[PDB]
Amino acid sequence: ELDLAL
Amino acid sequence: SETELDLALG
Amino acid sequence: SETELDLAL
Amino acid sequence: SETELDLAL
Amino acid sequence: MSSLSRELVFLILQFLDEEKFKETVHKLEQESGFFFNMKYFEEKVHAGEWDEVEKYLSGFTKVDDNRYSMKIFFEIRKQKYLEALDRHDRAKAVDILVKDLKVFSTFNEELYKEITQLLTLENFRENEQLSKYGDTKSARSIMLIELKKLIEANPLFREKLVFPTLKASRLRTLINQSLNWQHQLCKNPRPNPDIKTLFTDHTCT
Amino acid sequence: MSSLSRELVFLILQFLDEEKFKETVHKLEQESGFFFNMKYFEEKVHAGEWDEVEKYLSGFTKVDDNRYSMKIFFEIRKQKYLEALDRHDRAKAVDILVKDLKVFSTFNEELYKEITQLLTLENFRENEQLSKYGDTKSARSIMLIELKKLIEANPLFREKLVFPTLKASRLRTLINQSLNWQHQLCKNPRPNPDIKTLFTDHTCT
Amino acid sequence: MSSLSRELVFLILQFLDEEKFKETVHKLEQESGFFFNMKYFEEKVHAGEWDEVEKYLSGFTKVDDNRYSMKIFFEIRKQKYLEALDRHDRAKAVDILVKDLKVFSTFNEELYKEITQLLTLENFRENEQLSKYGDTKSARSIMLIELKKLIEANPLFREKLVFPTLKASRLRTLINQSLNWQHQLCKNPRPNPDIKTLFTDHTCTP
Amino acid sequence: MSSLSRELVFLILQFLDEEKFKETVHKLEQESGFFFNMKYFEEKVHAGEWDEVEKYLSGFTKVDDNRYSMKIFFEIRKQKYLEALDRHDRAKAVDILVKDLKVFSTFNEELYKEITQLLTLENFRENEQLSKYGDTKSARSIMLIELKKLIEANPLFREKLVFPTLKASRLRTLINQSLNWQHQLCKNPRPNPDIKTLFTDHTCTP
Ligand SMILES: [Zn+2]
Ligand SMILES: [Zn+2]
Ligand SMILES: [Zn+2]
Ligand SMILES: [Zn+2]
Repeated sequence: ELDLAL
Repeated sequence: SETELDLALG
Repeated sequence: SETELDLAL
Repeated sequence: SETELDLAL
Repeated sequence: MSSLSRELVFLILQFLDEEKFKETVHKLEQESGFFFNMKYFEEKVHAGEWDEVEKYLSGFTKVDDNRYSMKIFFEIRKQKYLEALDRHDRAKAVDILVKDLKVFSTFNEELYKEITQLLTLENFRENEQLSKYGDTKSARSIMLIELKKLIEANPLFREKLVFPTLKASRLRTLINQSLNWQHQLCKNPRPNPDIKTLFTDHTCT
Repeated sequence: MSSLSRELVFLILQFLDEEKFKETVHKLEQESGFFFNMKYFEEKVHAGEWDEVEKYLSGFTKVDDNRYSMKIFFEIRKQKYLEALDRHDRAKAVDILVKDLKVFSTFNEELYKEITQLLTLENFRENEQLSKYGDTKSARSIMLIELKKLIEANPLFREKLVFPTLKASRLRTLINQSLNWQHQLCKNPRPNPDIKTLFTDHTCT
Repeated sequence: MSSLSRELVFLILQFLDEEKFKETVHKLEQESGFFFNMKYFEEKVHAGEWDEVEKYLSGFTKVDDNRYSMKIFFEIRKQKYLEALDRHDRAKAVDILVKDLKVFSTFNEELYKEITQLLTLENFRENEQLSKYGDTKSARSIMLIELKKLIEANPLFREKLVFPTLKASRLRTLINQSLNWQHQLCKNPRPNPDIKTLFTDHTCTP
Repeated sequence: MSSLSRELVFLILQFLDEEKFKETVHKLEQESGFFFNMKYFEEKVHAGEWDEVEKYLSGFTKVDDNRYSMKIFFEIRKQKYLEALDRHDRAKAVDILVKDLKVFSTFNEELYKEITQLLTLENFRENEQLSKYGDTKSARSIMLIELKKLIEANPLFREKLVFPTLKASRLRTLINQSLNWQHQLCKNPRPNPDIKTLFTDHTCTP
């Protein structure tokens, strides 16, 4: 969800 | 005096 | 003779 | 002071 | 209070739109920060105008205000970076990586490192997570759908996304009322008052 | 008196300026083309923001509309070109030469050629017509003076350079009157009511 | 006399070619200036290796030595320039125009101006003199034909275009004779004789 | 006694050096692979001519031939990369990283990544291993001392570092002997015999 990744 | 309306390098 | 030795486009 | 094949900075 | 004046901005927005001053409308949305225009935002993202996208956003939120808005900027700048790689402009890609994406490194180092290493691949589609990115056009569209949701969920945008609905030319209607109030104060009114300006109050005599 | 709309734009301009929406003001000036803001123009010329300068001008005149507006654009793009040469960015200089200055060739073909040939000089000040130039800050200032005269004489700006003069917040003043007109018609009134909104007319009950 | 040492260079050229050291052959050609290799020149021109072309030529003639050699360099640099325009690298095109072509402006002011103005064309083939150019492959070939003629007529190449004709491995043959002459001054050798090195003269005992 | 060809190359090297054909000397060293010229190598490294350094080296070894030569190339391409960062030409720095440094990732994955990440620093001296770095002049000198040792220890260079020592112009001396051997087979001489050419054997006739 709010996670920062590719 | 009349403005310069010309197009040159000046 | 024929080779033109002159520079141009 | 002997072989350094160390591949690094 | 100013919540009334805040409404005035909205009236002006409608007026501007009706006179078809399009750029002025979006500058006012941005600078007032009262209304975020999705349709416009989407249009600019699809066009890849990133400078304007970030400029318009900067009227509403900064990068670190909350996790929603932080992910929003990150996604935008990531896509920016990938497109640079895709046209094989490595000069720009590294410029983006340092100017735009570095701020996110502090919070997660490892992702920044992994993003950095994409520079060295033949095609970033060699990375398995990005293996599915098949178009500039398609990626933008996919990412856009993601952004809409992030924005709608963002607490700072949550009450800013729906334009109030008014009859046409609400401001022109109000202006007209101000003229009626002016004339009703006239001693000696002609039943047909001819109004010279909006700049100073009308009078008769 | 003549256009309700034109007058109303002026009121909005004043409102926007008071609320310090700087960008919105000038987009509206530009898009409406009702008022050309000299102060803004000078500021932007001094800053060398050429893209915006040309954009602002574009709300008023096109490049070939008349000899005045033609010299204005020529001077600006010439200056743009010289600054590029001066910083030795020949990639940009040629780009400017092709994109911006080629249009003037139609008139003085030879002049265009002469300007083109400046590329091959060590320093364009080697050309005797440009021998008095330098540095950038000074050239801009000298040119600005000339631009002002050209603008002031241009038929398309000539009636557009003076802002009407109004009491502060004339727009807010009128808005107030529309509320007075609304409330004075409701029966039967409270002495001092609360305003529900500007979106729909107030009444009492 | 150099009428000798010059011949020695040719023998070395043959040796080098036989040992297939290609790059060394052409550096020796260039630095000695004794032999101009057309086949090599054409090959580099076709490849558009312009830096090597000018470097190789520079072993033989400078730009202003005579009208032939001046047209040679002019034609080469012109093509260099056109290719830069054609790949739309205008930064490089101006660099060529200033570094390489400016030398010609002094005696042709007008031509330099005309060449400069090609920068502003959408496509330089809009110029009526250049209206015939396509494509990089073909332009090079046409220009090369011209270059050959220019070089062949150039007095500075006049004794340099034909390789002497020699038996195979002449230098190796000569060296072998030196060993024979060394040994025929010797003392009581058997017909062995054991030759240790070329580095110092042979002797039989010790 | 072993290789005529090989020995002859050295004589030619000496001749070339005496005639001051500098570039030809080093192409021949390179293409023959018989002699690695330390002095030349150091000179080119100090000057930072990297394309040429790698080119010269390639006459003696490929990048992956052994750990010594692999360290040599690695060091050189590393320095190339650092200098690109240092002049802030990040476009070139990335180009080096992909073309030149990627080959080393196979054996070392993490190190390649670590080197990659130097791109994102204000200054690569922020890395503690590199905190010691510059100037450019000094870094080159440091790295060179190391390279010298790597070359001296490398099995492919180890027997190629010492030039034979010869009387000046040994080749010219030998050439003369061949003329003397040619003439001694003459029946019989001109009073002072006259030699026209090296290209075909001399003989004596009135
Ligand atoms: Zn009235
Ligand atoms: Zn009321
Ligand atoms: Zn003997
Ligand atoms: Zn004889």
